[PDB]
Formats: sequence, structure tokens, C-alpha cells
Amino acid sequence: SLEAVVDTLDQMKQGLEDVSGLLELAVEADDEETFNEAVAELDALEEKLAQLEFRRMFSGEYDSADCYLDIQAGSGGTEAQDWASMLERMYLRWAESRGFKTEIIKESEGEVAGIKSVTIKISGDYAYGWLRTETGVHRLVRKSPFDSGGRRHTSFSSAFVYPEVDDDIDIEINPADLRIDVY
Amino acid sequence: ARIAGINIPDHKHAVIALTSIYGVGKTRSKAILAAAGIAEDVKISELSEGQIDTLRDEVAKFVVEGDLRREISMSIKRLMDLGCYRGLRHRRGLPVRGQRTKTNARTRKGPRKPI
Amino acid sequence: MKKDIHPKYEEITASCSCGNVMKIRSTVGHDLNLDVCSKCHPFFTGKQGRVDRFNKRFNI
Amino acid sequence: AKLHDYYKDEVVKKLMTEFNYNSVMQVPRVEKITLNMGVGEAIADKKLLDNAAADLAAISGQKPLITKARKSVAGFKIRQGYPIGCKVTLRGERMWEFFERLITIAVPRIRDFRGLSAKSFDGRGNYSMGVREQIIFPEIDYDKVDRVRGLDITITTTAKSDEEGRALLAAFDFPFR
Amino acid sequence: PRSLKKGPFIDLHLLKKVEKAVESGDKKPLRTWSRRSTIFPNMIGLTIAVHNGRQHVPVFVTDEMVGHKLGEFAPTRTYRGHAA
Amino acid sequence: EKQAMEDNKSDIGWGSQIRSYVLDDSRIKDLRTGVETRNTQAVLDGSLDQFIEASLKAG
RNA sequence: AGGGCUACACACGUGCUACAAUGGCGCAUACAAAGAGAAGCGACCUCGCGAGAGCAAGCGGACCUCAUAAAGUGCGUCGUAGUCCGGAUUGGAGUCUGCAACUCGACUCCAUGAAGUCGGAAUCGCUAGUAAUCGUGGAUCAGAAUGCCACGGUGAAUACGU
RNA sequence: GCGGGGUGGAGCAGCCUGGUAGCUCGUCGGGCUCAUAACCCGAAGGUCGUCGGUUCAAAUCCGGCCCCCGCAACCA
RNA sequence: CCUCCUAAAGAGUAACGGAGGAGCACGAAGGUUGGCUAAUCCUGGUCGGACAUCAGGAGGUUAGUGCAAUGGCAUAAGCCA
Ligand SMILES: [K+]
Ligand SMILES: [K+]
Ligand SMILES: [K+]
Ligand SMILES: [K+]
Ligand SMILES: [K+]
Ligand SMILES: [K+]
Ligand SMILES: [K+]
Ligand SMILES: [K+]
Ligand SMILES: [K+]
Ligand SMILES: [Mg+2]
Ligand SMILES: [Mg+2]
Ligand SMILES: [Mg+2]
Ligand SMILES: [Mg+2]
Ligand SMILES: [Mg+2]
Ligand SMILES: [Mg+2]
Ligand SMILES: [Mg+2]
Ligand SMILES: [Mg+2]
Ligand SMILES: [Mg+2]
Ligand SMILES: [Mg+2]
Ligand SMILES: [Mg+2]
Ligand SMILES: [Mg+2]
Ligand SMILES: [Mg+2]
Ligand SMILES: [Mg+2]
Ligand SMILES: [Mg+2]
Ligand SMILES: [Mg+2]
Ligand SMILES: [Mg+2]
Ligand SMILES: [Mg+2]
Ligand SMILES: [Zn+2]
Repeated sequence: SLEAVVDTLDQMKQGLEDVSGLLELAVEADDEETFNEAVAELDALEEKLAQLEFRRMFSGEYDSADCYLDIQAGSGGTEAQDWASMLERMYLRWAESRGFKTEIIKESEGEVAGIKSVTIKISGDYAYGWLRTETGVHRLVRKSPFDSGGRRHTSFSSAFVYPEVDDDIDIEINPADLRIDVY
Repeated sequence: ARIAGINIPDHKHAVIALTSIYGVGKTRSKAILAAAGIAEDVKISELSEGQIDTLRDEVAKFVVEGDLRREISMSIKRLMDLGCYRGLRHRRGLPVRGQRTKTNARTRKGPRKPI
Repeated sequence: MKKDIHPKYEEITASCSCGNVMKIRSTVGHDLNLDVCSKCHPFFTGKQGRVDRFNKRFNI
Repeated sequence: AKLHDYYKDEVVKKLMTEFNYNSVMQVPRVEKITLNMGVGEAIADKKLLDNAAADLAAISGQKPLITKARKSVAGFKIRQGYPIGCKVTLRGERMWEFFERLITIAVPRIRDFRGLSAKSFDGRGNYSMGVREQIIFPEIDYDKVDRVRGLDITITTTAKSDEEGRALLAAFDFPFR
Repeated sequence: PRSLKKGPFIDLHLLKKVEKAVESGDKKPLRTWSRRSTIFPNMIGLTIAVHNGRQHVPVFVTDEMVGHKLGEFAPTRTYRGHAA
Repeated sequence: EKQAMEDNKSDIGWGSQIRSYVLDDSRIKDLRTGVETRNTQAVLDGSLDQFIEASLKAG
């Protein structure tokens, strides 16, 4: 394992130095073919580094699975529910930007404004890996529109991300595990 | 009564009756009646057969009815097949002459389609 | 042909605009006046680009 | 009988020359002409069927036979034996006279007529076409039209193939496109 | 449209590029931003990459495109429908 | 196990937050990584990649 | 430099045009106010069906131009129809401004001819030269108002009362 | 073993006697309100558990299969 | 009560054996004379579509029989007058 990591990094460093030297030679000699070859080598090395960075980013066990995102309003009350709606919109926009597919499994809308809670399914490549670090409470500070005086108020909303794990395969009891007594 | 493959109204004045032809409006109707030497306020029923024949002869000089319909269809088809901006507008059924689509556009878009 | 059940069917004269007159048996009593016939219709008679238009409209 | 005489005097000779027939009996003949109106909307009102039958009688010069459903069909809400159409069969003199009328008067009055399709042969030499508006027949009075009726016209011919059928029809200057 | 007395409009750089391409018989697409240039008959058979705002859409000029502006064949707005 | 997770969840309330969005000061700061931005509108419109990548890089 | 600000399943506000006969159309013919103009207003005349074009007066203006006010009135027609109501949309052909009208200008001609036959709950303005209705001008402005600002024509109903 | 059921998101009808899906809440759009509820004016949503048969045609009639209910399950 | 199998090539033959029906209908749906021939599929054809009516072809009873099943039925027992 250490050899994989260390040799990968040493080959990255040496190949970057080699690509730099070959690029200098190609630019000096005005060799279009060598320039294109160096571009291809740089692209391959960039893909290699990106793959390693991807593994480093998502070492976690379930990082590759699809995920569920639950948003729940907190201390702000109506302001918190409006803030939760804003967070839902933000996360949906981010998922669209990343290309993941979203659906609304469940939702409870606040009576005055916003939503009390929402459960969203996110499907994509390493969706849980990309989203898992957003779990936590998000604090919002602004002049609450649900305050007649327009006071500056703090509102809290919670986002929780959990992976979609396949249901366990239920198995019938092995008869050798049972003792039967008749009386 | 029967001109360009269709029946024109008999009780109307000549100009209004001639407007019933696809491809003939008020201007072309006046032109046809002037070239045929018939007063515009004369009803179609009050015409001799020779006058109707002269009217048919005058109408023959204009591209009307199925010829006009297939010319228009060919033009629209040419736009759509070219795939220019106007062709794409025709394909998607949106206004073609740079009208707003944020509101209105109901003539091109049909009645409102609720979400 | 059964008697008394069929429409009256006697010969009439159909005269067209192009001078074609044909005497044919038909149900309609009055002689027919035709705006068109098979001797004068455009299809029967057989009488029935961008670069060109550009070069014509923009003669240099 | 003008078209029948034209057949016997020109069409037989032209077809014999074209197809190299040994006997005149091998020349195709126009066996019959069947006009049919499917009036399936008469189940709600049989009177519409009567008016369509009157139109067909005016067109053909012949009282039409009322045809009823061969078997019950739920899709169109018809029970077996329910009258849903009318037809006339024209043979001999009446057939030739109607054929001349259709060729020389009715077909020219077809709105935007561009030519009858030459692929409407059944594979055996019989030709079927459709008329969308009975108003193309001068017998139908435009001022007395209650509803836009149509029909279909089938020319049944002793020809053995579509080539023979279309040759026979073209010999009468049938307006194929 | 432009008045007939003024004649068709075409950017001078695009006109020179089209003339050079026709004379040299080259088949490389002609990259251009001149969406406002009229399509001339001598362009037929040439591939012209017209800028759509963020990229150059290739257009293979045919005789039916003569008289239209080059920008009519390079849509600038992306739209795939709502509720998709 | 689900109850353990539910009890492990932090309160949605004062004192607990992984990130602070203060619109009056027009600042957003992630408490864990320290990444701070001033384009609150972009972040609300979905520019979360800065925070997410910072969190992943920190690990 | 090119693109966007002009997107378009949809929701709302402010308008314009109508759904006709107290009207539409055709011909003829009365009566305003206010204002703008020099890289401007542009007459006249000629050409064009027309938008316009060519030539070319006058005027820094109570002088010349924009610039016939329209509703009205007289005659004729339409005869209650989705119409000789409506004029959206679209096809073709053009003009002008502007380096440049594809995205994305205005206008003209020919064709086209959509919804709409008086609008649910609800809701708005107005007490007199007002409301309603009919024209006209200006700024912004190369071009591009159904917006806004201003000006005249015709010209009501009702107010018991709190 | 003998009976019942399974129909818009929920609760109930329509089955008997084949043609034709209703009510109440809920959802959505527009109103009212400073705003929400209430209220007012409009809309949408079930191809009838699942297969099969029968029939011109099945929520409906018949038969499996699945789920849910009741009862019964005794002398022994 | 009717039909088939069990039932062992005459009849008959049991079980809380295996499968289904009947408790009517029709004054024509009966008598006779005369005539006629199906299902299904393909091709062509106004609306008309998977499926209506029309024309031709292939096919040959794979239809039909008032209602179960069996045995019959073209000289038809099937369809029309
Ligand atoms: K637009
Ligand atoms: K407006
Ligand atoms: K409005
Ligand atoms: K009209
Ligand atoms: K433009
Ligand atoms: K209104
Ligand atoms: K201006
Ligand atoms: K036996
Ligand atoms: K009998
Ligand atoms: Mg515009
Ligand atoms: Mg720029
Ligand atoms: Mg804007
Ligand atoms: Mg009008
Ligand atoms: Mg017009
Ligand atoms: Mg309407
Ligand atoms: Mg009306
Ligand atoms: Mg006051
Ligand atoms: Mg006004
Ligand atoms: Mg001005
Ligand atoms: Mg049903
Ligand atoms: Mg025996
Ligand atoms: Mg035996
Ligand atoms: Mg015995
Ligand atoms: Mg015994
Ligand atoms: Mg019998
Ligand atoms: Mg017999
Ligand atoms: Mg019998
Ligand atoms: Zn003729």
C-alpha cells in the first residue's frame, strides 16, 4: 500500500518534471507533434491525479452510494421554516449543477411559510460522498420578514445526509439451528 | 356561384362573396371586379352565367385555394427543414416574429396548459 | 330493375364553360351548367431557386 | 353507353396490342362498380342513415341496399344485425353511365384535385377510391345538403393483376397521378 | 430587411475568407463571429463555424441557405423545457 | 441503532452550527474549515463546491 | 468581438384592442388647443398602390414646417352574422434609420384570419367641464410608446342621507 | 372448514341486476387578510388487489393467486 | 335430472373419485317449398382508428347450433326468404 502511494507520487513528480522538460523542448523546437504528444501525456497524468484525488476525497465505505438528505427547521420557528425552504432550494440547485438526479420523497410545509421538513433522494456517482459533509445545523442571520419590527434574528436548520443501503436479505432458519420438543 | 372549386355566397355583394376564396381579400376582390367590369354592390345571384365565367377567368390570374395552400406549406416546410431560427420557432409552435414568450403568446401556444 | 322503387333517371344536357356539351342520363331534372369539366380542368389538360432569386434581386 | 362503345371500339384494340392477348376474351372488362357509404353514426339516429341512402340513390340512380353489422363490435357500440351502411352495385348500362359521369363531371369537381393515386389497386386489378364530399356530384343540391357525406367507389374488374387493371383504367383516361 | 438599393451586407473579413477558401479549395471550416453576414451563393459547400455566443456551431452551407444571415443557423439560447 | 443515530444528532439550536450565513454582513463562513465567502447570492444559488471540497480536502 | 438583459410548463399587477348597429365600411364636408424645429422642421413638384424616394422653397419662427384634428354632420351600404364584428397569428414582397435590423426595430403592400358574443369569487376610479369618449403635441430619442408628461373637442348620471 | 372485504392521498358508495366510478375530507389555482387559518370562487386526481377466464362489452359475472377481516375448530 | 371420464372396444358398473350443466326458451326458434354457405387472415378503400360498412384474394368449417358436454350435421341439423 505504501509503495502504491509513494511510487504513485514519485512517478507523478518525475512525470511532471519530464513533461515540463519535454514541453520546453517542444515549444523551443516548434514541434507540433511533440506538443500534441506532451498535451496527451499531461492529460493522462491529470486524469491519474484526479483519480487518486477522488479516492482520497472518498475513502469512506458508502461514499459511492446514492444518498438521502433530510432538512428540518429549528429554533427560528417560521423564520426557521423559511430558512429550511431556502436550504432545500440551494441543495437542489447544487445537485442540478453536479448532474445528480433528485426527487422529493416526503415534505411537510410550514403553515405560515417555508417547510417544516423535507426528505430528498439524490442519485448519482458518489452522491453520498459528495454530500456527506453537509450534515449538520446551518445558522442564518438576517432581518426576519416575520417580525413586525424587522429585528435581526438568528434561525437554525438541520441537514442530515445518510446513504441508501440495500435492505438485508431475510433468510429462513437453518433446521440444524433448531431443537424441537414434543410433549 | 361555384368559383375556384368552391361555392361563393349568392346573397352577398360581389366583393364580399369573392373574399370567400382562399387567397382573395378585399383588395384582390376589388381588382377582380374592376377587371371584370361588374359593380361591387351587385349580388352574386343577380349575375348572368357569362359574368361568372369572366369572374373565373379573372380569378385564374391569381394563385388561390389549393395552389396557395401548398405554396405556404412548402415555404413553412422549407424553413423547418433548413432549421433556421424561424424554422425552429415553427417546429416548437412559438411566435416566429420575435414576440415575447414570458407572457401572452397564447395564439401560438394554444390555451393555457396547467402544470 | 324493380319498378316504382328507383329514382327517376332520364337524360339531360350538361354544358360547360369551355363549350363542351355532353348529353348524359342523370337523376337531376334540370340541364346542368358546369364551371369545369374533364375537357378543360387543369389536371386533365396537363397545364396544372434561392440562388436565382438572390442574383436577381441583388444585381451587382 | 358512350363509354361502353368506346371500350368495345378502342380499349379492346389498345389492350390487345399492348398485352399481346391471343383472344379478345382475355381483355379485362369492368365487371361492376360498387358505391358504399359507411354511416356508423346512424346508431344514434337511424334517420341519418335514411338521408345518406337518399344521397346515394341520387348519386347512383338506384335504390341502395342497407347493410347491417356482420357481428357485434363493442369498440363502436354496434350489435349484430344493426344497420350501419348503404351500398349500390352498378352493372352494365347504369355502370357505364355512372363511370362516364364520375370521369367527366364528378372528378373535375373534386376540391383541389391533383390526381387519383395509381397504387390503390387491391393486388388483383380492382380499384378503390374515396370521395370526401358528395357535393362533387351535381345531383346533390348544395342548398339542400344536411351533412357532409362521403363514400367509397370500387371498380371491380376481370383483370388478373394490378398492371392490367391500371392499363384498362388508363385506357379510359382515368386521371391517375 | 436591408434596403435593396444598399445590396446585401457581409463583413469584409468574412467576404475575404470566403473568397480565399473558394480559390484555394480548402476544406477547413471557416471560424467566424460575423453572425450578421448574409450567406452568398459562392459559400455553398463550405463549412462555416458561426459563433453562437459561447462556441462556434458548424454550418454546412447549402443553396437553400442563400440570402439568410449566418446567425439564423446558430441558436444562442439553450432550452429543453420546464418540468424536465 | 437508529435511536443511537437520532440521539447522536446535534440540536437544531443555539450553539451548534457547521456553517453561518449572515446576510446583513454579507458573509458566509464554515466553522469547521474556516472557508469564508462574500457572494451570499451565489452560495444560496448553489455554489457549495468551495465548502464541500474544503471539507473533503480537510477530511 | 460575439451572446444575454427580449428565454417560457406557469402565477400576478398596470395597460391597449375588442367582443358590434349609440356600430363597421365608402364618399363628401365642418369646428381646436397646446407644442417642437438647424447634424433640425422640411413645403412644393415628380415618381411609387403604399411605407417612402428624387429634386428642392421657407423658417432659429404670431411669418416657414411638422400639420387635413378626430369624434361630428350628410348620403349610401351592411341587417345581427363570429358577421363587411375582431385583428391576433403566419407566408410572401418591400421602405427607412443605422457600420450592422438573425437572435432582437418600426412601418408599408398582398395574402392569412385566432381567441373573443360583455367575463366567477372578488375588486377599482370618479361629485362638473368631472367621469366617459375623441383626436393633438412633447421629452427620452439615429431608429424604436399601447408607457409617461401635456393640450384641446364632445360631454353626462347621481349625492335622499350618515 | 364457512363467510365477508381490497375503488382518486384517507374514509366510505357504486357489484347484487355487465355498458354509465359518486360522497366527505384532502391536493392544486384564484380571491379575502398586514399575514395565516376560517371562509368564497374554480380545478385536478382511481383504467377498481393480482392474474387470468366469460362476454360484442366486466369495478361488476366466474376461477386461481396475494393481503386483510370475521366466525368455526368439538366428543377426545 | 342431463354430458364426459373412471368403465377393462355390446349393455351395465362404485367411492365425501376427476370435470361441467339443468329446474327453461320459442306461434317461431315449429311445418313445408325455394334458395344459400362459415371462422380467420391479407390487400385496396371517406370520415373509419386494433376492430363498423365496401371490393377482391387466401383458407376450407379452424364456423354455427337458444343455453353444459358428448355424439352428429354440406342432401346440411348451419343461414335467408
Ligand atoms: K422574444
Ligand atoms: K400598454
Ligand atoms: K388587464
Ligand atoms: K370574418
Ligand atoms: K434587431
Ligand atoms: K373585464
Ligand atoms: K423618436
Ligand atoms: K365406457
Ligand atoms: K320459413
Ligand atoms: Mg418586441
Ligand atoms: Mg459588448
Ligand atoms: Mg428587463
Ligand atoms: Mg373589419
Ligand atoms: Mg390585410
Ligand atoms: Mg369561439
Ligand atoms: Mg354577435
Ligand atoms: Mg373631492
Ligand atoms: Mg387618448
Ligand atoms: Mg418630439
Ligand atoms: Mg366498465
Ligand atoms: Mg361399455
Ligand atoms: Mg368390456
Ligand atoms: Mg354390480
Ligand atoms: Mg354395486
Ligand atoms: Mg332450430
Ligand atoms: Mg331446403
Ligand atoms: Mg330447421
Ligand atoms: Zn369544360
